[PDB]
Amino acid sequence: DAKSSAYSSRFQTPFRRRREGKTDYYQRKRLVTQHKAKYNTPKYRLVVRFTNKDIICQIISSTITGDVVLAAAYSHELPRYGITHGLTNWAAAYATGLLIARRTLQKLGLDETYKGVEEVEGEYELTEAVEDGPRPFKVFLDIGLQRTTTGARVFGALKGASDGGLYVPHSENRFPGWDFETEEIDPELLRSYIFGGHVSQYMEELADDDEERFSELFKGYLADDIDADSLEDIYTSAHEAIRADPAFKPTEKKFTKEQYAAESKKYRQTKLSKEERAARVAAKIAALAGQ
Amino acid sequence: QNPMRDLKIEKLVLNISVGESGDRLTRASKVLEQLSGQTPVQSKARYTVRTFGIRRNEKIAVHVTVRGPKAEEILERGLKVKEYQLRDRNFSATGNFGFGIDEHIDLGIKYDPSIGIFGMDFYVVMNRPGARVTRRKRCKGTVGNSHKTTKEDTVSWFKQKYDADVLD
Amino acid sequence: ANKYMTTVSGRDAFHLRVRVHPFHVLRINKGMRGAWGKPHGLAARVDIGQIIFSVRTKDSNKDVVVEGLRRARYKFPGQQKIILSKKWGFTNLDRPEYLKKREAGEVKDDGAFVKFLSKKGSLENNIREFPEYFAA
Amino acid sequence: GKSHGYRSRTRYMFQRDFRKHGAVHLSTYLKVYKVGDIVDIKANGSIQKGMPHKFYQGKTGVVYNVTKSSVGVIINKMVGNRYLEKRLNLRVEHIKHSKCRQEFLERVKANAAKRAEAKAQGVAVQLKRQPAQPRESRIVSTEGNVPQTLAPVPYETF
Amino acid sequence: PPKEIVKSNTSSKKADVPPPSADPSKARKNRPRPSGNEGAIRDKTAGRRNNRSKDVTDS
RNA sequence: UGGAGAACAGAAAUCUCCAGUAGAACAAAAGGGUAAAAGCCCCCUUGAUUUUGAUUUUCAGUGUGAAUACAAACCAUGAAA
RNA sequence: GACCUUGACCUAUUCUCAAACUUUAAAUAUGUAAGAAGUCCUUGUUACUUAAUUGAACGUGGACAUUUGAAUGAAGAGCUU
RNA sequence: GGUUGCGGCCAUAUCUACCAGAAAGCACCGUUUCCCGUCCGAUCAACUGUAGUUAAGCUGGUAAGAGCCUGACCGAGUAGUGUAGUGGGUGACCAUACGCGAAACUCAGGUGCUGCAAUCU
Ligand SMILES: [K+]
Ligand SMILES: [K+]
Ligand SMILES: [Mg+2]
Ligand SMILES: [Mg+2]
Ligand SMILES: [Mg+2]
Ligand SMILES: [Mg+2]
Ligand SMILES: [Mg+2]
Ligand SMILES: [Mg+2]
Ligand SMILES: [Mg+2]
Ligand SMILES: [Mg+2]
Ligand SMILES: [Mg+2]
Repeated sequence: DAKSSAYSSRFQTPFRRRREGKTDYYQRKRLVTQHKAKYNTPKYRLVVRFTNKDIICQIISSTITGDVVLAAAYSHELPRYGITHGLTNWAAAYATGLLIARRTLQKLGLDETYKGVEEVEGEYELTEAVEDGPRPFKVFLDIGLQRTTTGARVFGALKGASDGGLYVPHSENRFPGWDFETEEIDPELLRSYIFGGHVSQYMEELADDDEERFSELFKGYLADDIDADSLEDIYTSAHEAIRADPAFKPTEKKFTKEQYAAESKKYRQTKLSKEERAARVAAKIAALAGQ
Repeated sequence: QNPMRDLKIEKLVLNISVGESGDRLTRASKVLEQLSGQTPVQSKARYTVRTFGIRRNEKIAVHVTVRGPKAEEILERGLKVKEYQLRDRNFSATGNFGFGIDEHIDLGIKYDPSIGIFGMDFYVVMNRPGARVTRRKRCKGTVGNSHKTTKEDTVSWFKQKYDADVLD
Repeated sequence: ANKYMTTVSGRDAFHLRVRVHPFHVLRINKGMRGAWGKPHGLAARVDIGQIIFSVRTKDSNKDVVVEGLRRARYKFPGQQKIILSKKWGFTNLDRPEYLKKREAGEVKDDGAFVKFLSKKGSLENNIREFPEYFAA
Repeated sequence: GKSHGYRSRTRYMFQRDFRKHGAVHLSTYLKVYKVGDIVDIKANGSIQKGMPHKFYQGKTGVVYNVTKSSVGVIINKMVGNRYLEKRLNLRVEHIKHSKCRQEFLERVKANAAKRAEAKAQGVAVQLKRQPAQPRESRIVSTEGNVPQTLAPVPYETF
Repeated sequence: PPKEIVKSNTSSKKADVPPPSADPSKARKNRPRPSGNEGAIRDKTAGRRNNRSKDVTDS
């Protein structure tokens, strides 16, 4: 930007998280409310959020106190499974989706019962329930404020979670491969995207036309000696490793909570009492008293 | 001082308010189409007037928004007609500016008698980096006071880069 | 009340404020089928203790003002009383209170009325508006 | 002519509170109602579906049925010289758990403890509440509190 | 291949009534007024196309 | 709605930025309700469907009208809840 | 443009009002509760519900009884034609 | 303690003006082959974390700041009001008795608290 006292007085603030521009409450209501004759059965959202630089997948349920994380999985983990690059791309989104699925089913003790798709040919299928045995763990995709488009990464993480054995109800018409005219999916194209085909094809095409740019982008691929054709083998080897040991393993933590806090305390400004506040006014009138 | 607060063109908007709705409006559309190299957009009347001879929803005026390099080009072509001389009046309090041309031939188009002649409004929107903050979906903020574009600031920039005068 | 005060003391010797505005519309019918009346005139609703008229003057001119208000009473129905205020003019301050606030710089003229320094709000804008305070 | 529609005379009753318009907060939807629960009915004017008739505003009853979006409540309405049972289907946004009951249960619990504690300790305990009693005797000293004499004040004008 | 895009309305107003800015009393009277040759071509209704449309008086 | 800008263009045409708690709109009275909507624009549609019961208002606790929440189907939409 | 002056507009003040205005907001009147049809423990049934050996509803068996869960009253209480 | 994701309550959290911000995060920021969307790669989509930057966003602090919140035997036991009299008064209205009891005002204080998960000199 002035605002009159009357304007200020009558103003109704949005909810904090609507002010912060993070939560869509209209969506949230429809996601979280359970059927009232299911009592304290929690609904579980697969929350998927892209920062720049990171993918966050969390399985969350609600409570009046606040939401409660069942499991989580970040793309910055994926180095542990041998993906060091493109950690916010479509292929990583799939991998993080696969990781959260495999990690959750291990925690619920349901991972032998529901393997998933181990093959991965880019085929539309939900996890079918086992006859005479527990139903699959059901979660709903919560994409937050992200826009729904055909080929967006957020349905990549969905595909990964479905393929990992979570029941995640979905349709096929927002995967890369959906032909809008004939209204069918092309499994080949979806399959390519799962193994970073779109990235590989681009490295091939560009390490050819504009070799100047291929060094600027893809500097990290050159530096580690990764040709375009190896990408499919990275992501294949990554999936296998994810499925073998999905269990979460935290960072070691140089320094402790109290140590971290001590360091940060030193950069936080503190409030000025009420006596200090008074003294500063007394000093300010004394300045304008002379002149 | 910081490179992240260096002005640029957000966008240039070319506007032709034809009064009529019929033939002359479709001719003006052709002019912007060849100039911009983009399919332009037609605006409809907000309400009937009578003296102007326009009706609610009539479909007068056309415009087109250009960004990036072709904004810089089309702006030059436009400032050649003005002889690199804008008035101080032409700069808005929010630090955008605009001028107008009679006759679109002066830009550099072969005449063609079927189309005819058209004036234009050039309107140039300035911003710094980080203007995405106001425009994006999630965590939509406002630009801090220090980072706002100003009349003072835009004028200095226009003089310095283009080597132009600002009158009165 | 005006006429009398202007004759015996002169038109600039007092300020007279009428403190009641007739906002209530009276109806008049003019058989009892369809009897809701039409607007007839206007009237002011006054309570017990409610000020009808106020006059400020110099203290010299008490007797005149009291007489002019006494003359006005005959135009109204009911009982009215004529009261000498403890306050300074049309302000809400007892005469000593106002004087102390004026000896300090805490009062400034605002046409016919007055603005008071509050010990509240921005310190900068107070010092614009009340220079003579603070200076001490 | 006269007018007696379903929401006649609700102008103020179904208004939102000042500065409390807009979306219903989520805790309203995470509350769990069970048959037998005692609830208080208070219409949210922002939710036009499942809305109680104005008569039930401020009435308390018992949940008898639970469905997807809603609860069935029983209310006793006086009609003539007798109470009829009414059964209402309310969306949960117009209902809240009565704290009357919540604070009765805390007493049932507290009484159980006291009664157990009393048997094992081996004595006898009073579990009924009593009305507030007449004050017992007390000595009030005048140390630093000598009585201060007041008198009625004369009339002044202001 | 011709094509026609129209700007979508964001306004709520759907009465064909001009705003309260549109007030003839608010017109500024102290205007330049193009005089001379300037005014000649700018003044519409000052040509043969205008005259040739008007019907002739019977005097 | 207001402000500041842009050939003809003016109080009113169209374009742009800033401010804007709703001061707008929501067929039709008035009241209530609504802001990533319940408003505006766009996409897809026929839940304005089938089968009968229960319930609220008016009340005799009859009818009619209107409305509420479920059930059993079959559908629409949406990545989904 | 230069000023002297009257409406308009803005800012800070000022006098006075509302059945069909309102941030606030009584008194009186008004719904519900104050227990054995309760409470706690234990573990049966189901085609409902759960990712589930989860719940939901109804049960078995067990435990707690006059200070059994405020006051005052109760001329009997309830039911029918 | 900081930061992020998802939150609860929904201004003690908002608003205006200034100043500060290690680390990490977040962000702005680079690119247009691919899916995708636009009058316009601005928004939306994808790709790279590579070229750059704390300028803005964000977080905190400042203000005899505006707003908001809390309290007060502050105003005020005032206004109003339940009950009572073969009380007063021509009336309008008023006083008293046994009860209940505001709002404005004034002054004082305050200015987000907190849950789950991950991360950080
Ligand atoms: K009289
Ligand atoms: K009926
Ligand atoms: Mg949505
Ligand atoms: Mg009526
Ligand atoms: Mg309806
Ligand atoms: Mg009936
Ligand atoms: Mg009817
Ligand atoms: Mg009543
Ligand atoms: Mg870009
Ligand atoms: Mg800074
Ligand atoms: Mg009597």
